[PDB]
Amino acid sequence: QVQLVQSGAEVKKPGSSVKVSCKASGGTFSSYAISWVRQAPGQGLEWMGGIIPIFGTANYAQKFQGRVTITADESTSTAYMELSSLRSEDTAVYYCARGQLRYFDWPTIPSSYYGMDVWGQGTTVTVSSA
Amino acid sequence: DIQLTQSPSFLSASVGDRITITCRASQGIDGYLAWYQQRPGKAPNLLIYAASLLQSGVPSRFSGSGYGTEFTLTISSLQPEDFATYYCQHLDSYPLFTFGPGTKVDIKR
Amino acid sequence: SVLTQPASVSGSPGQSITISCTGTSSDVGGYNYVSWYQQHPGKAPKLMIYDVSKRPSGVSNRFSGSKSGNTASLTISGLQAEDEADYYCSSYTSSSTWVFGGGTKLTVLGQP
Amino acid sequence: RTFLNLTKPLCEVNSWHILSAHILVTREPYLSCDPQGCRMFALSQGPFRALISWEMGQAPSPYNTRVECIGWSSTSCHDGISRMSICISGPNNNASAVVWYRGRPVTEIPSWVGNILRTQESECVCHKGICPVVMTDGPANNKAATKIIYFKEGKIQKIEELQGNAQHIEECSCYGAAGMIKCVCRDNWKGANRPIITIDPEMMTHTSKYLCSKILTDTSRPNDPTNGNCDEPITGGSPDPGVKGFAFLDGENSWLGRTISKDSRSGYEMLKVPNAETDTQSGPTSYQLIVNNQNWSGYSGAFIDYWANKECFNPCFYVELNSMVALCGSRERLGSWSW
Amino acid sequence: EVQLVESGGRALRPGGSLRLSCAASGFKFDDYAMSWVRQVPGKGLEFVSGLNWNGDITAYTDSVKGRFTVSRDNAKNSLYLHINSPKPEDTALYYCARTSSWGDYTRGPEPKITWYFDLWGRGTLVTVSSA
Ligand SMILES: *[C@@H]1O[C@H](CO)[C@@H](O[C@@H]2O[C@H](CO)[C@@H](O)[C@H](O)[C@H]2NC(C)=O)[C@H](O)[C@H]1NC(C)=O
Ligand SMILES: [Ca+2]
Repeated sequence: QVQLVQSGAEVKKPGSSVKVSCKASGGTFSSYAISWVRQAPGQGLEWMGGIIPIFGTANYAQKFQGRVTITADESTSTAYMELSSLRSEDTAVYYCARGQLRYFDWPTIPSSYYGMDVWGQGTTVTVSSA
Repeated sequence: DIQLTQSPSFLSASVGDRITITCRASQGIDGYLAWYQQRPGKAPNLLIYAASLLQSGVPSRFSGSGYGTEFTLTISSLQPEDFATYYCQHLDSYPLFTFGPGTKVDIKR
Repeated sequence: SVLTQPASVSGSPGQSITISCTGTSSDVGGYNYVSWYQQHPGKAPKLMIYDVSKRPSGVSNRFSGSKSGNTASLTISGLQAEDEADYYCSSYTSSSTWVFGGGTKLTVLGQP
Repeated sequence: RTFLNLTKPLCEVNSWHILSAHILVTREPYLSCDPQGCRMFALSQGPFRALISWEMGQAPSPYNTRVECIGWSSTSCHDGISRMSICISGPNNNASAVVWYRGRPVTEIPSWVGNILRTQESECVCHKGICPVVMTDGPANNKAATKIIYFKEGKIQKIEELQGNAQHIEECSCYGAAGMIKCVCRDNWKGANRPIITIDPEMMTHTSKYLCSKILTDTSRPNDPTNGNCDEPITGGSPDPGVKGFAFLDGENSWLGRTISKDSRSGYEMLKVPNAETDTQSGPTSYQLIVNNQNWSGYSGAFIDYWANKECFNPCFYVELNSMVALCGSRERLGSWSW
Repeated sequence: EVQLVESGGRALRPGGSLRLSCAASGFKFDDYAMSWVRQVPGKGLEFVSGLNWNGDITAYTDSVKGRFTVSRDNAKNSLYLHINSPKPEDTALYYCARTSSWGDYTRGPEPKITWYFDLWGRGTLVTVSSA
């Protein structure tokens, strides 16, 4: 019933790499697109990345290109989300969301509207030197 | 919750005579019924299944009929090997595969 | 490009409040792929409205959506009890990316 | 007028399109083509189950309908001059198949194992009068005897036993192209990947194998394996043993339709997996969400209007839900405008 | 030819554990269901448990639902029935029966388990007494 469970809070040193997990209720990513969103404390949300494992297509936001990596493991139906070169401004809450893929075609605009109809409880990440 | 009572409980008949046995159920079970023969001190062997289909190896003197609550089995000609007990089994009774109480036939006195 | 929301809106119970979200033409105007989310403090965001003007499983009828040009409008008719939350507008862009609005704080008083 | 000849090829299709005094209890409905267009066939309860066929769109009412034959399992198609229908009637252990040709019975076929005789429950294909029909008798969760019966003018020309590597064959869907018929259907006993049967009415023969695509198209099924095999079946999934489906195979022009859920008959999607005939490492391209995961689905079948005024055949499909949807599109490509 | 051999059956005391083994020869082991049917030395046969070829579907009767284990090992071509928590009502002769199906054509998702027995065995005795 929980659909997605991520992990829990974590504190990391600056300059390191952070890895967060998203596991579905069922051990199968049939046609679901898994997105990863970030929310700063008390400001708002920020779309960060998305993955479609059936076609194996990974898309990232303009700001986070070259820093965020999203991978999928269909053996355990686990989505791994990784940041490298962590900075002090990386403290936020990261959520994994799921959506239903509608169409996919390379010539036209791919990765059809799948929305954010299912979310998770969230994972708090805090960057500090102590 | 389907009953299964078969009659007669005991019957004495001579060799090579018309012998028939009736198995009855509380409600209609379609053709989901089978008949089993067990000789004194022997493992039971299937005679007919689906209430009309004979087994590959069984002799052709065993006949079955019936569709609904009443099923009849008839032995064309009794034989020395035909003195045994008979059971009627229901098929669509997951997981309580009901067997018949048992009919025994012996040599007439 | 980031979509813009007014700032923060509020009103008395029994009134209808409209939240507007405007952006560019390549993300909002071109496609009818604008969604609306509501978030409470300490709670994960919930998909309030999907597909511009469609409602998910449940959702009170008071939430309505409309579109005009590059503007997406969410209307709440008769703000009843506890709709005070952070409301966000989201759009789908031509580059297969999702854009989130700045956010609007809808606050409801409890006593004069 | 003239017997149908499978000469026009099967050109590429990109995106599917919407095509679909009271109603009766209609179950197991499929679609069949004819020179007048396309009709919908369904089994109705009125112990006296009967097929009723009606025009596209119109609701089933006792004014524009016609009965083909009496039974609970059936198939039907057309050969260009006449319509051939097959029904199965009688008790379960003594089932008999009656064949109708131009509205009167012409042939009776008895059972050979005596355990529920069944047919493809879809349309058949007719080529120069030869109309193959696949029948099966025996256990539905074990080895069963599958035969192929070739009809012409309501009469038998050849009954031949199943060949190839197929292990269980029930409820098949057949489509004709370039003179060869391909039939795809359900492995109800062991496999989770659909078998395919190639029928050649020129040499009057058939062959059977499996689908080499790694994208399984049965419910239930496990997660898609890395190397889909087309010689030995792939076993797994619970609790559903299988569901009837279909698959169009023209090399690069291939389409596979399957339920969204891997365990339940909920939703329906399609994939254009290139070279579904032979490729074992093949992966899907064009996705199209036909039925969302929320509502229920059912038996899905394939039909082609061979009598179209085109240089192609323009395949089409139907998916059940209850109601059903009949869909097929053109070279127009997928986008936000498609549903 | 077709042959089923039973072993491991013996009299035992309440609260014990017993294992009954069945070996099949002369036919395709993995293409048939297998079940156990018991019979007290005075009355007729009674079904207890059974399973299909891969073990996905297993059947236990009402009286042995919580104390019977049924497994098959196709690599060794064997059938095993484990009886735990016995009662004085479980004194009978057990038969290992090869089980097939008839009329299992179901359109819905739920499989129909209609079973009938064709091949039987010699059986093993299981007596439960407080002595
Ligand atoms: C299955 O039904 C057919 C009839 O549809 C049965 O065939 C008839 O059998 C009777 C005697 O049982 C004969 O007098 C008739 O001449 C037969 N008719 C034909 C056309 O062959 C057949 O016996 C039935 N089979 C079973 C197992 O019940
Ligand atoms: Ca299967």
